[PDB]
Formats: sequence, C-alpha cells, structure tokens
Amino acid sequence: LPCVPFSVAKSVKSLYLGRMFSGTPVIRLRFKRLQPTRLVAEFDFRTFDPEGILLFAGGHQDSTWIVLALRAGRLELQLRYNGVGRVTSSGPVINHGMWQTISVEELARNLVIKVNRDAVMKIAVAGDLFQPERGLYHLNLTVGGIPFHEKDLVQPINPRLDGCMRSWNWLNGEDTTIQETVKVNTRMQCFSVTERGSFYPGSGFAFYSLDYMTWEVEVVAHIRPAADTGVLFALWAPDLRAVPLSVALVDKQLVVLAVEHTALALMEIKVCDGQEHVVTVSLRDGEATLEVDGTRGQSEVSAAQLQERLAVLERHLRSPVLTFAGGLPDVPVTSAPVTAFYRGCMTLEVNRRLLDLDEAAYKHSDITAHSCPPVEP
Amino acid sequence: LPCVPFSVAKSVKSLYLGRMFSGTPVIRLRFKRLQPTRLVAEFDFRTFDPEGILLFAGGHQDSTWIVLALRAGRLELQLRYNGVGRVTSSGPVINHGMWQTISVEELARNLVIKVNRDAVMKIAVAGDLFQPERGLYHLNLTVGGIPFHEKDLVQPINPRLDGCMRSWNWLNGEDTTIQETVKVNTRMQCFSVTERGSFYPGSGFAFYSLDYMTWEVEVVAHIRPAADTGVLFALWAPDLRAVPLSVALVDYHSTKKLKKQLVVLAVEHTALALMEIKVCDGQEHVVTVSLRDGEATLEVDGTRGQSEVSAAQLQERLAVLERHLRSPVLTFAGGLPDVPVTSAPVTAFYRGCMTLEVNRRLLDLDEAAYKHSDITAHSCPPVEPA
Amino acid sequence: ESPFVSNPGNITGARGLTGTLRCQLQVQGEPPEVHWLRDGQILELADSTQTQVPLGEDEQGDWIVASQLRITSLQLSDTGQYQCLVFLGHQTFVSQPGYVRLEGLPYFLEEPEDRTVAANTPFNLSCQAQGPPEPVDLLWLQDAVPLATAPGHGPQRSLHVPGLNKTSSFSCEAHNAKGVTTSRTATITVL
Amino acid sequence: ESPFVSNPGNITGARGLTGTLRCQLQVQGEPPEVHWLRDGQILELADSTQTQVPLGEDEQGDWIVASQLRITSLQLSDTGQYQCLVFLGHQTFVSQPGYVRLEGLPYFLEEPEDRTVAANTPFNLSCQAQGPPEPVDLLWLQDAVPLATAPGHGPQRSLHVPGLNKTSSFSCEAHNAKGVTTSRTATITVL
Ligand SMILES: *[C@@H]1O[C@H](CO)[C@@H](O[C@@H]2O[C@H](CO)[C@@H](O)[C@H](O)[C@H]2NC(C)=O)[C@H](O)[C@H]1NC(C)=O
Ligand SMILES: *[C@@H]1O[C@H](CO)[C@@H](O[C@@H]2O[C@H](CO)[C@@H](O)[C@H](O)[C@H]2NC(C)=O)[C@H](O)[C@H]1NC(C)=O
Ligand SMILES: [Ca+2]
Ligand SMILES: [Ca+2]
Ligand SMILES: [Cl-]
Ligand code: NI
Ligand code: NI
Repeated sequence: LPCVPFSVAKSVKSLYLGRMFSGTPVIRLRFKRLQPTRLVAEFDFRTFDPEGILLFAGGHQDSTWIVLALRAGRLELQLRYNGVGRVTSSGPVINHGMWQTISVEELARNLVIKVNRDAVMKIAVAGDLFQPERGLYHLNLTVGGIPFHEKDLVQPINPRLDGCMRSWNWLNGEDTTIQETVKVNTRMQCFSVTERGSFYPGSGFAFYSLDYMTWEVEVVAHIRPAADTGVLFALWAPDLRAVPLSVALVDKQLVVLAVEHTALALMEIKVCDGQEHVVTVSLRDGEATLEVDGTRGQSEVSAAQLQERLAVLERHLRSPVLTFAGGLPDVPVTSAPVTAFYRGCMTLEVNRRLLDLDEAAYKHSDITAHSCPPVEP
Repeated sequence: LPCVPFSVAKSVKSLYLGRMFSGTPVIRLRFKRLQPTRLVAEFDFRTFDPEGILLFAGGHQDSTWIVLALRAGRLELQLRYNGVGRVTSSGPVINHGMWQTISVEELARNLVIKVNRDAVMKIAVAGDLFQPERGLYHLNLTVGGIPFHEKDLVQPINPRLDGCMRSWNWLNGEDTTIQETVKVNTRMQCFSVTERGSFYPGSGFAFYSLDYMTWEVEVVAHIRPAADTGVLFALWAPDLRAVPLSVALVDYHSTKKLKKQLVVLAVEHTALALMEIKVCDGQEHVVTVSLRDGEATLEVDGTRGQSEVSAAQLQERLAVLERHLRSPVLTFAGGLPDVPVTSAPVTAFYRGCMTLEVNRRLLDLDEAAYKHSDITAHSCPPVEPA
Repeated sequence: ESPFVSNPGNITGARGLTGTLRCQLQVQGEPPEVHWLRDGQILELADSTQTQVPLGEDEQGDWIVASQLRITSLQLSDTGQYQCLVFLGHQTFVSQPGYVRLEGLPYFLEEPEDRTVAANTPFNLSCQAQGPPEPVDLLWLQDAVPLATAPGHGPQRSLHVPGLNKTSSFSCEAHNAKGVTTSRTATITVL
Repeated sequence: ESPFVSNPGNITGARGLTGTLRCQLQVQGEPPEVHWLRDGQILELADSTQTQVPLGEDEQGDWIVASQLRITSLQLSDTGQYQCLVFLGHQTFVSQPGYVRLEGLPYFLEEPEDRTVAANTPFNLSCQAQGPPEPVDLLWLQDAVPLATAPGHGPQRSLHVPGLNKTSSFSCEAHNAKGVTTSRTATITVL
C-alpha cells in the first residue's frame, strides 16, 4: 500500500493519444460525402511529449494526404500531393503542458494551421484532400497515429505521442460516440492534471538495448517515488538469468547500487516526503560511485571484492544486455537485492543521453512516457 | 421564524421577466448593422403564466414590428407592417412550467416561430423588420415587455409575464453582458425550481377594485403557508380605515407538535367562525368562505364549524358588512396596510404559496391594482426538505 | 443475438430539416464496413461517417464501430425504414429499423387572389392547404379580423362575398396539429 | 463623474479576423446613446449593439448600458485607437482607449511564376512577402530541396538560376515571428 498517494484521477471528457505503444491510431474516422467537401478539424490539446503524431487525413499511402505532428516540441505538417512529399515546421512551442486550441483546415488553394485561433502555418496546395470514388467524395482521418508505416512518411517520425485531446470537432459533425466510449474506458482518458516526467504505476517495466562501449555506465535518475522499494534501473542477461547491475530502493528507506546479489554501495533517502531526489551512479573498471542529492554513499566492499565484481560486470557487457527501467523480469530472488516494480515518477539519463520511453524496445502500456500525475496533498 | 421553510435557490444563468410590475422591459437591445439583416432570436423559456409579452422587435410604435406573447397559455404573434395590424395565435401549450426552446426568424418572405426546433407558425409578410436609416440598418429589441403603451398594440394584452428565460441568443451576438449583470443582481434571477401557485414572501400585499353588489362574498383560498400567522384575504374601506371582512391564520395551542393554527372568518374586530388547521405540514389546504345576507360559513378542507355568534349577533354584523359593501371597497390579498389591531384580529402579512378565487372568478396578480414587487404572480418555490 | 449495440433512432419533422441516424456495434478484429439500407435496400449515394475505436492494444483486439447517416435537406423521397448492414465473414447482420417520417405545418395549394370588382357585387375567393398531418382546418379573415371563432368553423375552401362597397382585404389561416401557416393578404379593389 | 464602468479592450490579429470591443457604464435616468470613436472621429457606419438594463422598477432609476462594436472582417483601415463617447447634459465623457492592430503570417506580394525556357539559359524568379511582424525571412526550394541552411540566411527576394537541363519546380517560404506561409509551386519547363 503506497506511502505517497499520487492523485490518479482521470478526466472523462478527454482523449489519451498515448494509449497504444503499437502506434495504432486511437480513433479512425471514415468520411463519405455527396458534395465536394473541405477538411476542417478543431480540437484542444495538451502535452509534454516533444515528438508524435496528432492526426492523419487523406487516402492511400502514396496518393494524397496530410499529417499533423510534433517534432522538437513544434508543429510539423507533412503533405503528399500526387506522389510529391513536403514537410513544413513552424509556429510556437506546443509541448508546454497547457491546453491550447489547434485546427487544420483547407482554405482556398491553401492549408491553414492555427494555434489558439491564430494562424501559424499557411501552406500552398494544388488539389483537395477529399477524393472521388463511385460518385461520392471520401476522406479518412486517424488520431494519435497513421494507418500506414512510419517508414513511408515524407519524413520518418516516432508517432507515439503522450498527449491529451478534448473539445474535438471533426468536420462539424455531431457524433457523441467517441465521447461515450471514452466514458466507459478509463484507459482512454488522460490525467486531469499532468506534470513533467514519466509515470510508473508499478504494474510493469520498459526495456532498451544500449551499448556501454573500454566501458562505462553513467545513470542519472530524477525520481519522485510513490513507494519505498522498487527497481529504478537494471541490466539483465537473457541467457544466464543474471542481473549484472541494479539500482533500487528498499526499507527503513535507502538507495542501493548492486552487482548480482552483492551491494556495492548504500545511501539513505527519506523517499516518502514527495520531493524530487536525484539518484546518480557511475561505473568503469577500478571505479564505482553512488551519489544521492550530491552526497556520496560509502561502499560495502574492500576493493579486492570491488575489482572482482566490476570484472564480472565487464564480462557481462561483452555479451548482450537489456537495460530495464522500472522493474525486472521474474528472476531468482537470490540474483539481485531488490526485484519489485518501481512505483512513482522517474526520468532516466543513461550515459549522458536521456531515455525516451517511446523509443523503447518494449513498454508496459500503463507507463506514461512524458507526463506524471501530481502528488495528492 | 417560519414553521415551514421554502427554497430560496435562484439560477445565476437565467433571466426573470416578471421583475417589474410596471411592465417595462427587463432588457432593451438596439442593433445597428451595415448589411441588411434578418431577425433571429432563440432562447429557452419556462412559465405557468398564461398571458404576457415574451419580446418586441422592430421600430417606432406605429411603423413596423412584431411582438411575441402568451395568451391563454399559447403563443401569440402580433405584427404591424405599414399600419396593417395582424395577429396570429397557435402552437402547443407553453405555460406548463417546463423548459422549452422558442425561436423567431425572418426566414424568406415569412416569420417563422418554432418551439423545440419544430415550426408552430409561418406568417406571410412582405417587408423587413430592420429599417434603413443613415446608410445603416436599424432594429430595436426588448425582452419581457414593449417600449410603447400596451393600448397601442394590435390587441391589448397584459404584458406582465412571470416567466423565466435562459440560453438566449439575440442575432447571434456574443455579448455576455446581460449574463454578467444578472450574476450581480439576484432580483433578475428566477427560482431554480418552480411550482404552480403565487408566492407571498410576506414583505408586501396586493389589492384589487372588486364589486360585490343583493350581494355575495365568496372566497376560496388554496394555501400552503410558511408562517403560522397572516391575512389570506380582506376588505378595506379606505375612508373609515375599517376592515369589513377578513380571513386569517393565527395559533397558540399547547401540545408538543404545536398544532397550533386557527383560521378566522371575521367582520371588523369580532370573529364569526374559528376552525383549527394544520398549515405547517407542507400540505396544500382549502380555506373557503361564503357570505350573503343571512348566511356566513367557513370551511377548511371541506369541514364546517358553527359560528362564534348567536344569530342576533350574526345579523348585526352582516348588516354592517352590507353597509360597507354599498360603497366602493378594496380587496386585499396577503396582508393589510398599517392599521389598529383593534379593527381586525390579524393584520400581519401572509407568508407562503397561495391561490385565490373570489366570487367564482380566479384572481390574477398581474391584473391587480397594486402588487408588491417580491410577490411572484404565477410560480411558487418548492418546500425545502432537510 | 447480433453485433449491434445500439439501433438507429428516428427523425420526424418538416421539409428541409437536417438530421442524423446512427447505429453502433462491437466486433472482434479489424472492423467491417457498415452500410445503410432504405427500406431493405443499399443506399449507394449517402452522406455517412463511420467511427472506429479499438479497445485493445492492437487492431486485432475488439473495436467499437459506429456509422452516422446524414440527411441534409429532408425532402419527401428520404422517407421510410432505415437500418444498418454489416457483412461478418460469411454471415449477414442487420440492425433494428429506424423510421424517418415527414410532417409539418400546412402548405397552401391555393391562396386568395387580389381582385377588382364594382361591388356591391358577388364574388368568391379560394383557399386550399394540405398536410401532413391531416386534416387542415381553414379560417378566413376580413381586414385582419377572423369572421369565425376557431379554425374549422365556418367558411373553408370557398368564401362567397355577397359584395362589399369599399376596398377590403382577406387572409386565410391554415391550421393542423403542428400549427398554423397564414396566406397572402388579398386586396379587393372596389369602384 | 466619469460614468464608464469598463473601457474597451483590444483586438490584435490578422486580416479577415472578426472581433469586438465593448464598453459599459451606469447612469441615473434614461440611458444616453453611446458613440464609438476611431482616432477621434465618431464612426458613422459601424456594426454596433447597445444593451440597456434597468436596475429598479423605475426607468428613472439606474441603468447599465453596454455597447459592442463588431468588426466583421479585420483590415488595415480599421487599425487605430478606439474609445466610447456619451453625452450627459451639455457635458461629454470619453472612455479610455482600446487598440486594434493587424499582425499575422506573411502576405505574398509576389510569388514565383511558371516559366518556360531552353536548357542552360539563365533566368530569375521573384518572391516578396511582408509582415507585420518584421523581419520576414525567405527560403527558396528547388524540387522540394531547401536551397539554404535556414530561413533568411540564404538567397532572398530575387533568385538567380544559372540554367537548367531537366524541368524543375520552385517554391519559396516566408517566415516571420508568427509563423510561415509558403508560395505556390512554380514549374519551370525546359526544352
Ligand atoms: C480508408 O480506410 C479504410 C480502412 O479503414 C480503407 O479500406 C480498405 O481499403 C482497401 C483498398 O480499397 C481495401 O482493399 C480494404 O479491404 C478496405 N478495408 C475495409 C475494412 O474497408 C479505405 O480504402 C480507405 N479509403 C481512403 C480514401 O483512405
Ligand atoms: C429605438 O428605440 C430608441 C429608444 O431606445 C428610440 O429613440 C427614441 O426615438 C424617439 C423618436 O421615435 C426620439 O425622439 C427619442 O429622442 C428617442 N428616445 C430615447 C430615450 O433615446 C429610437 O427612435 C428607436 N429606433 C428605431 C429604429 O426604432
Ligand atoms: Ca513521443
Ligand atoms: Ca401574466
Ligand atoms: Cl432542464
Ligand atoms: Ni369546434
Ligand atoms: Ni540564421
């Protein structure tokens, strides 16, 4: 039972774009109109994810379409029009964690994109998004991803977007259907309030594959825990079942840097106050240093053991290793000091490079890549 | 402090139409437009009042305009189009106490009135309500009353409308001003919930110029009181200060559930009948009085008592009534003016919901000679359930 | 039982009204196309919006599909029984029927025409109106005063004037269950 | 005493935008008419709406009086300083001013034109856009391949082509503070 409650209260009239790690669109609309019809789409939107896909509108993969997206926190519009692709980015920073209105519309021979009812992109285009087939005009529209492969975008992008949508208007339709089905599916609603970071509810983990090559292992963890024990970071060898390295919490409340079952350092924290703690680690043959909020923890090894624990770690790093965040697979409990899943808010830099949970090989669905809920007072 | 409490809950997002007994509009809008413009006016409406003015739109008194109104609980549209008066009345019942959308538009060569997005009147007209003046197009609009005298309508009507309005949209403007000033002026807001009756909050009364001349005085009061004391109905001789007839509530009794109330039929200072009643149980009750020379009977929920006078006393009171009634007399409802407590048992203001039939005719507070402002004419708030 | 989770409602109202019908359903794995049927026959040229929402992590998981038909101007030809159709592999499911009826105020087929006459001399004015709904009761007016007491009484389709001695006007009201439509105002010029 | 309770706000935006300005006030007795001033001149032809709410049952009691000016399609001749004006007796009152100005994405004065030329022939294309906001940075594209590292810090305004051999295409992006607008794509046919 958590020591710090996080205020996990969702918002019923909202739509979470980040639900599906697959990148499958969260919504797919199929339009069929009798008159020639012009694309208009308005919605309110809020995120910290700097990269992802808001919407797609058009037809076949290599026919004629648009994609509204985020890259480096700014809007980007990709068009293919008759097999000629073009990408355009401009406008203000979007991923600032505040609701704004966004809107795409076809206006004259142009595409107009606005933030807060004020235009940031006006793109010149020859021809229309709607298209004739069997005496009707057709358009497809998808949210939170595209209906084809990121490969074949004008410019590739990691479509996974931890963002929140609300007050949507797709083609001035009145179809309270998305709204209804969001009401009865809380996995489709986003936090009522978001804060920077990535949230782990303790139900699973994420993993990567990273080179650590001579070798080093620098890890910085900006943690705000909801539970006194849990694996923040860990390496793992699929074949030998071993945990060459681990960094966890335990209780009555301290951090631990370990190789295998043996702990190489310890350092206490009052984790259940709800403050951001900065857990930092460094490893390289001869050396092994665990800091916390600037203060160093003293080692549980002579030096004759340390060299012959770092020797094991470097033997493991010549083999392949999965870097894990927020947990571990089932392992012999004699293989590491702590193995339970981390609960709380965490941000990891490995080797002076920030981890993007969207860029993982695997991520449990309930982990939110770029938002944490607030702590409840 | 009252034995039965009624809800004081208002609706910040609502406009009360019956705010002013004068009949003056609760809002007056004035439009100037560059392009020629068709009138469009939507709003939600709720009332029990079977008669009054929803809105006026157009120009000068005699020139060209429309008035949308209620009469016999149904919509009525009046038009003047160059000196040609005309009136149409139709559609379903409106004054059913339930919210509904009403709309008016200048669509085509017609006026179209809708209730709940479904047309109830198409009136053929040739002409525009917006009038050109100085390179611009003008139109005046006023809610809950007209800008000119009610006699100069196509059909006289009593504009006073105890009705509530919300979600209005005048010509698709985005002017949150009415809304704002309503927030700050609770007098302009309606009861969140309404029920049939007329609420006397007990700060004032109302009165009429009724004739009782042979002679009858018949009164049926349907009441649901808040306080245990107050005047339901009474007659006033303005000259003599006297109170020829009164029907009131009083109490003092002596058990736990303090009964305790009586109704008192009374000529001037002496009672004629007294009947116990349970007004403070939130239920409706029927006090009913029937006089005529020789007879004087007071019923409470279909139950007579027998009098407080010998019969010799009864005649030597009914002859005093007979006398008062030969002269002009004012018929009071819900209280009396300041008078000696020697002239009539109860002089207090009545607190609560009440309806009054007098001589088989149903009193309409909008028709009153005077009607204190806080007395709502055709709606009561509900009872507070603790 | 079938894959439909809600069935098309109805829409009944006057010519020119825009309304919608919608059915929604739940299927397993990539959803089927939902077609509409007027009176048990495929609608080939109709404004529709299908809305698909997956419920699992994947496109192989369950889906909530929902089609909405749009009628923009409700003309009479749009009348009848509507229902949804989905082909699920080698099997054919259909929704419960929704109905679109058309009803509204009366509609004039004849209105009183201006006339000029010597008078005091006989003449006749006409006034015909139809629904639906039926019947439609007529009410005459002379100089914008009704002549009779309620729609239905007295003169109806034909109004005979023994003859006036002074220019006058004549309107016609047409009432049915929905409400009233009022005719042009004929002016009868006299010499 | 100055009767104004709230003075005009502002409308800063782009062409075609529609916005309002409102000022309200409170007065004893019948409310006066309120006039709108641009740059000291009363606007004799503007969309306006005056709202009047009486506060007592009396019309000689107080009144709240709003006015909103509507600007249906924003354009430069509207740019300026707005304020309300009322007469009370032979004394006049002016509200504090509000401000309307135009601001948005670049507008194209001249876009690259279609042309036809022989191979290896020198020719020139043009691209002119203005704000506000200034500056406006330009960036040329040939067959969708940006001709420079970033907007502005490249070839601007006039582009000199030494000559082509295949048919090519040319666009030109105008970037300013508010964002970007992109020219029509010009095709240059070669023979
Ligand atoms: C819109 O997307 C739908 C799928 O949601 C496309 O439907 C498929 O299209 C291909 C090519 O015509 C067919 O072979 C498939 O069998 C279709 N599947 C279904 C379920 O209908 C549709 O073609 C797309 N249309 C446009 C204009 O983008
Ligand atoms: C709209 O109503 C206003 C009042 O709010 C009218 O103004 C009055 O008009 C009379 C003439 O009919 C003038 O002599 C008065 O000076 C005005 N009185 C006030 C208090 O302003 C105005 O004429 C109406 N305009 C239209 C087109 O109906
Ligand atoms: Ca992302
Ligand atoms: Ca009334
Ligand atoms: Cl309601
Ligand atoms: Ni009859
Ligand atoms: Ni630069």
